[PDB]
Amino acid sequence: RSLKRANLANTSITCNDGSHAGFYLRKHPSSKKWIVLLEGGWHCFDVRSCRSRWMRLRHLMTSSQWPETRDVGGILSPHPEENPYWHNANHVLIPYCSSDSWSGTRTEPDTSDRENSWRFMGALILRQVIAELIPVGLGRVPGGELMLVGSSAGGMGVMLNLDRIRDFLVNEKKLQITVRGVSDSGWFLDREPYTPAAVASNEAVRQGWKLWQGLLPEECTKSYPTEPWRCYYGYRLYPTLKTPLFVFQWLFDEAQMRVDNVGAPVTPQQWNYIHEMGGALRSSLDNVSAVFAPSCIGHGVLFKRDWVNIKIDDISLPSALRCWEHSTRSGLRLLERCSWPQCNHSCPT
Amino acid sequence: RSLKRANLANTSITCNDGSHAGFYLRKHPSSKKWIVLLEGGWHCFDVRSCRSRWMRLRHLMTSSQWPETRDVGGILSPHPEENPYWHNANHVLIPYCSSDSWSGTRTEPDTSDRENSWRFMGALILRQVIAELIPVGLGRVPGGELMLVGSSAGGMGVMLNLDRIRDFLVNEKKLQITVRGVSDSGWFLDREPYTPAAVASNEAVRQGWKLWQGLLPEECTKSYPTEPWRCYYGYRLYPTLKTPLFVFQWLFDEAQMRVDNVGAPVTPQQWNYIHEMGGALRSSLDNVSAVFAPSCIGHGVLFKRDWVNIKIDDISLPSALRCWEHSTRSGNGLRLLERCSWPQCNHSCP
Ligand SMILES: *[C@@H]1O[C@H](CO)[C@@H](O)[C@H](O)[C@H]1NC(C)=O
Ligand SMILES: *[C@@H]1O[C@H](CO)[C@@H](O)[C@H](O)[C@H]1NC(C)=O
Repeated sequence: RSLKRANLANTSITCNDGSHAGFYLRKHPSSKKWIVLLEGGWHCFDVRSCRSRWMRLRHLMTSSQWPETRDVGGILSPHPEENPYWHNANHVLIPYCSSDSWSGTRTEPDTSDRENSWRFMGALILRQVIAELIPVGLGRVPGGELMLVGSSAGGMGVMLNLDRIRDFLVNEKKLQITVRGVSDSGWFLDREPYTPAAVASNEAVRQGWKLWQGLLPEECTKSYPTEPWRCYYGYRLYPTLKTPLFVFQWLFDEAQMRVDNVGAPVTPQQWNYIHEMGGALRSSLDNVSAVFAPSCIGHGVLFKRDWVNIKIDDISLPSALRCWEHSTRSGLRLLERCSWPQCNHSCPT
Repeated sequence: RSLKRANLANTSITCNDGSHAGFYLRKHPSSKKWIVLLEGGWHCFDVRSCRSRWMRLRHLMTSSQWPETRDVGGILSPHPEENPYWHNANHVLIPYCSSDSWSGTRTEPDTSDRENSWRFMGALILRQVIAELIPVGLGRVPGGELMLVGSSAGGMGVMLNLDRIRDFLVNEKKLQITVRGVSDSGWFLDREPYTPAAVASNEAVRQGWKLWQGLLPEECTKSYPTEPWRCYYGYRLYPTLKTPLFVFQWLFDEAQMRVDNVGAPVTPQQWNYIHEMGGALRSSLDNVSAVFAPSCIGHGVLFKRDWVNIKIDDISLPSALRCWEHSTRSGNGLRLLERCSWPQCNHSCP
């Protein structure tokens, strides 16, 4: 049966347009394990991008179109064939309606522009959802677990908020619970674009950070006192992250191709750029302890039925995630050993 | 379909009585992975014990009672529910008919006594089976794998022979194959018994070594040149073992209780001895990289249907073995020892 819509008790926590935020829940009768998944879908960082987003992707800026139930595959599927190790866990979906990579703390619209009217509350939404799971069972029985997982902007969202959420549950609330995070397709790089963009990658990030009042991890901003927004990049944040984080990243990630302004690749120049992009991604993952990085073009995987089919060295993604789970109960570096696009026989399409 | 009996091409490789050795096979049409399971069943170490074994356990000294097929559960089951990760591998069973912990090389009876007719060829049987799997497909396609696994005396057999077999396949034959070992209930301790035994452990061990002409790994025997038979103990051999080895051991192992001469426990004194034996086993596993050691009374696990049900920290044995397999895929770990210390404190004990 489906994930059912739920409300937040604090009605001041809202989506971009002021509609109330919320989540979807499928409670399991006896599990003490919880999978909380953050949806993604880019972001907006100024008046023009946010107007375009409202016109083209309205459902990401409001809860007014949310249905009463949702069905999500992959790691939130209740079917053992599709979700071999977490089918019988408590499942939570948090829709993305804040356009701020789950970092925003801006309760009222920016004073700078009285014409920029959007609320950016992503960080406060996540914190409120985790708070509302507690009276519904999260951490109630000692020995329980929380895996906080996210795709795309949700993957960033996990990285940004993981240590805070862990500290809230374990230190503030005194729960006897193991917390871990998974970032799927949220590991982005700032690098020279294929051709010059309308605005520098880093310039959009800085503007967003200001507009959203982005809440960034304290340990990471200490390393970047003059440019704290560098902490939106996973490879910059990772060295000071204390809580276990599994990283899934397609080596030829389609969102990174859009960031790098490659275009739909139809020339050898574009393809060579993509080949090199893959190598840069691979290098950027050098210090990650638990990584699953196939040589395929894609974006997102954790909500997809075919997540069970992607394999590296004949090890499936759910199998790798399960082995990471075992090893962090108090990891595997699976990066493709061939370097070129679609050299993995199990690539989806 | 069952595991089907196969013969060896070399007819000098025999069971204790001189009957021909062999193995059972279930070839999978596609897989490049092989599970090779060594059966156990104690050993005999002198004339008297071998005579008793012939009379009480004859099937362990001969192939004359072997059936044409065998069905073995656990890691050799072809059913996914029973064997979630290896149901679709090639499977091989090597029956135990040499009574020498898979270590013997005595090809000809000790001529000094004509009523001692026994051949002890366990190390030679294993080597030959492996050699004979090559034309059948072992390591034929690059990228394949061998998991050499063993219970009881077979667990010891794996530990004794693993580096040799890996060297044979990878170096001698140049196969592009990843080799790993598993010892189930093969990790024994020489400790003071609950009450003194008629024969003392290290005495039996030394006698068996001589009688079997036991073949021991060189890197271990260097450390014990005066007493190479010390290398029959897992904790002594482990430090110099190069190949990945997963150790399953029940912390209240029944064979250890038999060697320690506790008797069927019906008194607090016996139970307190058993409790401390578990503590000693636990402690002997201190340096082992990949271990699954539940607080349960038992002996053997890999051939059992219920192997899927034993859990430590909610991690099943097959799931731990699979994670070790992933983590050792380059030929280089989860230490799951029970967190409570007392007999049957695990809710999943069989
Ligand atoms: C509700 O949320 C708003 C915005 O985060 C916060 O300012 C306020 O303190 C919260 N109210 C309560 C009662 O927690
Ligand atoms: C067969 O094995 C026997 C006993 O180990 C050995 O002596 C002999 O050389 C072997 N014969 C072969 C390989 O032809």
